[PDB]
Order: sequence, then C-alpha cells, then structure tokens
Amino acid sequence: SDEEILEKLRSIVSVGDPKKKYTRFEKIGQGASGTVYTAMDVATGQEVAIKQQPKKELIINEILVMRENKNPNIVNYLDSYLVGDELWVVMEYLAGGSLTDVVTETCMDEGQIAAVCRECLQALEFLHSNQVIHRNIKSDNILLGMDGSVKLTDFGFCAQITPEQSKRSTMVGTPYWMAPEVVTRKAYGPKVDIWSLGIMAIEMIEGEPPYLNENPLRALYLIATNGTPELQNPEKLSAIFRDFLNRCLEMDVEKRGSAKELLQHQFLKIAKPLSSLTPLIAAAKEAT
Ligand SMILES: NC1CCN(c2nc(Nc3cc(C4CC4)[nH]n3)c3sccc3n2)CC1
Repeated sequence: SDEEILEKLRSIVSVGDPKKKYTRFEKIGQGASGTVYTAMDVATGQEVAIKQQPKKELIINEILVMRENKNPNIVNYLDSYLVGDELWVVMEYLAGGSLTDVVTETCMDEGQIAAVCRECLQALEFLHSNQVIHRNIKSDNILLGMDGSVKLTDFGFCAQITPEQSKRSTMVGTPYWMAPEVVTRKAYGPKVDIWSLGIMAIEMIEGEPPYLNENPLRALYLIATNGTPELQNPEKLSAIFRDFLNRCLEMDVEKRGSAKELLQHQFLKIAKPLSSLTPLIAAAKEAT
C-alpha cells in the first residue's frame, strides 16, 4: 500500500537531465522545506527558480494542482525532475521577493494595498471557480515581480473540492491567518481564503497579522473566541477600505464576500498601477 505513493510522483516528473537545460545555477534562499535556487533557460533565455521527505503526498498535490491551474496571478509551474534524491521543481522566477518583506519594512498607502488585493482576488476567483481552496494565503506566499507583478504560491495545502464533498474540516493553514470556521473544526468552503486575505490586509496595514506576539495556540484560541479582529487604529483608514475589510472578515460565511463579489468592491477602484509597488520593493530590499 505504501510507499507506492513515492512511485506515483515518479510518474509525474519529466524525462531528461536537469543539468542539460538550465545553466547559470545559483542559490537565492532556503526555508525549512526546502530551498530555492536560480537558473536560466539555455533554450529561451528565460530566468527560472528551482526549489529542492516528510509526507511527500503534499508535494504531489502541489505539482498537480499547479499544473492544471495556470493563471497570470499564480507563480507558474514549469518542469519537474528527480534524478537525485530531492525534488527538482522548476517555476517562474520573481525577483522582487515576498510581500512579507514589504509589509514589515514599509508603509503601503490604500492605493497600493488595493492593487495587491485586486491581484490576489483575481487569483482566488480563478482558483475557486476551479473548485480549489488554497488554505494558506498569507504575505509569505505572495511573490512580487520587479515590475510590480503579484503572484500566488505554495500549493501543498490546497484542497480540491467537489459538488459531492464541497466542505472540509481539517485545521490546515497558518494559525494567525486561519478562518474561525477552520480553527473550530467546522465545515468550511473557499471563503476561508477570503478570510486569510483580510488578515493579510491587516498585515499590509499594521505590519503583521493579529495576535502575532501570542503563541500559535494562544492565537488559535483567540481567533476562536474573539472572532473578527479589531484594527488598532480603525480611524486611520478610509470608510471604503474599512468596509472591504469587514466583508473579508465577516464571521457569517454567508455574509462574507466571495472573490467574485469582492472584485467588484468600491475599494479596489482606488487601486494604483502595479508599477507603484516597485518603490515598496526597493525599500524592502534596502534594510535587508
Ligand atoms: N515563502 C518563500 C517564498 C519564496 N521566497 C522567495 N522567492 C523569490 N522569488 C521566487 C521564488 C520562486 C519559486 C519558489 C516558488 N519563484 N520566484 C525571491 S526573489 C528574492 C527573495 C525571494 N524569496 C522565499 C520565501
């Protein structure tokens, strides 16, 4: 019965030698599982990012889900290899870095924040319409292009739902960003991603998710009891922004906005061009 799951992901990986297609191999990061490098396509002259035991079932889920859900607001999966003993997942390279650096080292005005939310909601609307829940939306899993491109990544925790089983009840995600209905093991749908988006907006405002100074469990408890979080300074924000936040962070899932609904919110109408994010990127790179 197992681990014939290991032979399953051997079917997925492509045929050939990795070294023969991508030169200019250079490392640019590492984070628990696993580590990230860089390279160029000898064929097309394209720069690419290469990620490099436990529970490899996730890495399968990540490959498959990424392959069948191409979107301009998703970090594009390319090829896969395994000629060694670690995964050779190749994806498009965004040099601007993660949104985390930006939210914790810079100040974003509402026009910048709206632009980010709109790009993310676009990815969410696409994924949800394909019955996929990301379940781990956070600034850490938002990568930025040097041109201000905003793309979604990390799909190991994705949940493929079906008309027969459109809900889950497993506590997956990262505590500070997890919807109350996920924390309290209740039946939940795609709008949990919308909750995590809201939390990420709080990131973009206050620098970090609510209860971050608390321990993960304490945070988990607080989310389960407090429900919808409070801004430290709600009055700093426009009325239309506060509204968008309220409809992202609604306790009533039915009263909470869908991606498609939220893409029509008046708040996104004050979104700046994506080029406006490049100064935020340069700022984050500095002080680092
Ligand atoms: N949470 C992680 C997310 C990945 N990350 C990351 N990714 C970057 N660009 C990438 C990565 C990918 C492949 C991995 C999907 N394409 N483009 C860059 S550029 C400067 C820093 C940096 N950090 C480090 C934190």
